[PDB]
Amino acid sequence: TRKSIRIGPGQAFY
Amino acid sequence: EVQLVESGGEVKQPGQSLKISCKSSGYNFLDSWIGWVRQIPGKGLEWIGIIYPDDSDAHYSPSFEGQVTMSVDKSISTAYLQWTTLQASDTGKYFCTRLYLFEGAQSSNAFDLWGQGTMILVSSGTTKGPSVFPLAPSGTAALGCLVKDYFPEPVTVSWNSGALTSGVHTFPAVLQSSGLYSLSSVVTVPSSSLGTQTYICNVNHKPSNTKVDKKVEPKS
Amino acid sequence: YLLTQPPSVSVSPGQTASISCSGDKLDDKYVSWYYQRPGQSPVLLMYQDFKRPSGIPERLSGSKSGKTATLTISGTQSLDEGDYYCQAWDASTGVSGGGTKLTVLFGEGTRLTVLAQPKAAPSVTLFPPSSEELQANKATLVCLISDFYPGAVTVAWKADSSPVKAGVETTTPSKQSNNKYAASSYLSLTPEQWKSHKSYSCQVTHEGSTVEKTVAPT
Repeated sequence: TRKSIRIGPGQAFY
Repeated sequence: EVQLVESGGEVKQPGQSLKISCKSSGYNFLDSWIGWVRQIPGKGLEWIGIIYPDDSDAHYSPSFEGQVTMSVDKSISTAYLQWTTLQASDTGKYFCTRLYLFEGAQSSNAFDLWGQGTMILVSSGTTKGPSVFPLAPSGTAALGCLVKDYFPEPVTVSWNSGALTSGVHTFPAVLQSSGLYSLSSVVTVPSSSLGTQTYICNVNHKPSNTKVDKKVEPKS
Repeated sequence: YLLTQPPSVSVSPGQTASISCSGDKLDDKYVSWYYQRPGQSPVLLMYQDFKRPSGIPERLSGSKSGKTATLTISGTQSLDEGDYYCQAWDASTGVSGGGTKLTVLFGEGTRLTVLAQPKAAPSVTLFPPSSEELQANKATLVCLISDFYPGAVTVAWKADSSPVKAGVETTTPSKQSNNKYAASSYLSLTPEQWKSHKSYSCQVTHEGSTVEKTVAPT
């Protein structure tokens, strides 16, 4: 969660 | 405070290795990703890679993968980028940054924190004191000093020992193709007070401990 | 893809500058904007298309239509001069798998010029090789361009009449303790080259106009 990176709207990471 | 603090500026040779440091403080060093951006000054910003200090998952820019290596050392909360072998392109101002998780409603990310930047000059030029040439004159006249072929920066130029501070324009220096520098420093003076006042420029270049005094005489 | 930005932008004081940013994916990627003063470090201005980070004034605003994102600054001031960079990302799982690849792209940037004074014309002081340098088997032409507003100049050297583009080094402009601009240019030659040509000239071109100076061997 504290690692995630949101590129943009709708795409989510980690 | 919240700040990243970085190692000082280095002058390295092509083919020398290199490792620079970014110490972090004010937050949890492992929970926020760390970044490395380059400033090829006059040119753009150039992203290099990210790493998560907790596990060291990285993402290298496809232009540094293979020529650069990112690591972290948690006990001293310090992030590292290192070269095994430098090259003139590897020149530039290296900034490390911190990627922030903006836990907004719909979340997003960005770099709110930045190191002061470490400056890296990659070149073979030797430390070397400038040669010095009057730029002679011919209501106001311009005389000045040509300060040629020195490495690295900076020289410091004053005039008449420090008596003459008015009219003096000391231009930035070029990097000529040799890999050496030249700047000029012109004073603008009255014509009439030319045979009268004496005009001497002083050019200190600490790197080579070189001081030069040059009287600028009108030509004819 | 890549982020494109106007290499430079001009707004008269107190007025509105728009700075654009074009990318092939920005139709669906959060943009962020950064500030940088010469010598100083990059400052976050804007993130997630429009979100001002704390401490950043309401007069700065951020929008994005299509594959184009815009930084808008109203109420512009000398204090706003510097460079501004759009950034965004890019992912891609490998087709062989092996995870998801992340990339941070930056625009090349926009020097914002705030037109604080009237358009002025370059002072050009061109110097010839000195006796000393000539006696030292070197020769250097010194074009001093000072006092131009705003702050752009193409420079050029005539070897007699034709351009010469060998041995030329110019400096990217710099402000002065007066607040106009200043750069230098140099031509290296041999004491031969100098001696034989009838003249050499420094050719400054500022804001849709040109001005040259000239020298010949004593």
